Formats: sequence, structure tokens, C-alpha cells
Amino acid sequence: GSFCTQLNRALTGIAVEQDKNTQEVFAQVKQIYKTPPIKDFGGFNFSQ
Amino acid sequence: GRLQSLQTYVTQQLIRAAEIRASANLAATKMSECVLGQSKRVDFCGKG
Ligand SMILES: *[C@@H]1O[C@H](CO)[C@@H](O)[C@H](O)[C@H]1NC(C)=O
Repeated sequence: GSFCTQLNRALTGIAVEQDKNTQEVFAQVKQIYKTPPIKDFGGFNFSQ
Repeated sequence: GRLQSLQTYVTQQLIRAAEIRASANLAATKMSECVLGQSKRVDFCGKG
């Protein structure tokens, strides 16, 4: 019967949840901010 | 077959109950921090 359509649904839920997890963790910014062309940060070095 | 179906349903319900338990814990924490008081942790009680 529906045992493995249930299993496919469960795997589909896991994949969708993983996509949501990554989006929630990283997409916290409405706009993509861009670093200034000059690295004049008062002596702090962010090249790394 | 029927017992395997019932056990799969019970296990899936237990996993969903764990997810709802986590969501309810988050809701209780939000009620305590945002509603019962003022929260200084940003984005815990909405953007801004
Ligand atoms: C930061 O360090 C790197 C390598 O140590 C260097 O090339 C770079 O010039 C430093 N940053 C600035 C602003 O000098």
C-alpha cells in the first residue's frame, strides 16, 4: 500500500526542511551589502 | 502489516510531537521574553 509513498513524502519533507534551514541561517539580510572599495578600517585588517 | 503501519504512524507522530514541543518551547520563551517583558536580543521578537 502507501508505506513507501509515505517514505517518499518523509524524504521530501527532510529535503525541503534542509533548504529552509540554510535559507533561515544565511538569508537574514533583505539587501546584499557590498564592502567599500577602500579598506580604510582604522587599522583593522579584514583581508582574511 | 497493520502493526507495522500503526508503529510507523506512532513513530512519525512522536517525531512531529517533538517538533511541536520545540515550537511550543520557543513560543513559551517568546511569551516570557517579548510579552511578559522587553527583549534586548535582536530579531527574537521581530525585525527592529
Ligand atoms: C592585511 O594583511 C595582508 C597580509 O598579511 C596584507 O597583504 C594587507 O595589505 C593587509 N591589509 C592592509 C589594509 O594593509
